[PDB]
Amino acid sequence: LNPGQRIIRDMEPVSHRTNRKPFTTGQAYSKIEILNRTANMVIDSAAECSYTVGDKYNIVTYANGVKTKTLDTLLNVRPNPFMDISTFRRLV
Amino acid sequence: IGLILETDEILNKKLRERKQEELQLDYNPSTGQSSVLILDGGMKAKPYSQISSFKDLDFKEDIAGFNKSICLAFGVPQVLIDGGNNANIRPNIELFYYMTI
Repeated sequence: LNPGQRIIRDMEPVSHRTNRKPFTTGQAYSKIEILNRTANMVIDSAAECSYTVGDKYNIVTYANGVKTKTLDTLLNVRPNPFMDISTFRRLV
Repeated sequence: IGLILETDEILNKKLRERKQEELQLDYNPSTGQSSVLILDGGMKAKPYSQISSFKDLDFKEDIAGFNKSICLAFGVPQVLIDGGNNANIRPNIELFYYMTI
């Protein structure tokens, strides 16, 4: 596999957060105009890109055997029975 | 204030007020003709200066900043608030429509 892994594992055995100051960040976004506008421009612009599904590589993977029409419908149309596509994308 | 005159004597208040109104109406070019002034008996003219002036209220850029902030929060280009040249105006409508709405 990778002999070094047992050592790399000990350099950072568990993730840690980086968004310190979460409260003041939510205040800023809720109160400071230029942050609100630029963030909304980025989110609202990225959310409206369509996804195209191409050919299938032969390699095995986790999400095995899903028919293309289903994956297309999930990505482009309906992620799950309860939430739209746009809200899902903007959340992500 | 237009002028300041000063004495160490004490002056009859009613006549002093009359004299102020005479000087005020006479010296202004709109009302009156006279312009030289001769002071006697020791009335002194006191030089003075405008101790605080309207010139230091140069608000103009700060309020402009606030207008930009408001205009930016909705996301409408300033060319739509002004009107510019053709090359400015015709693409800016498409900018406003496609990005914001």
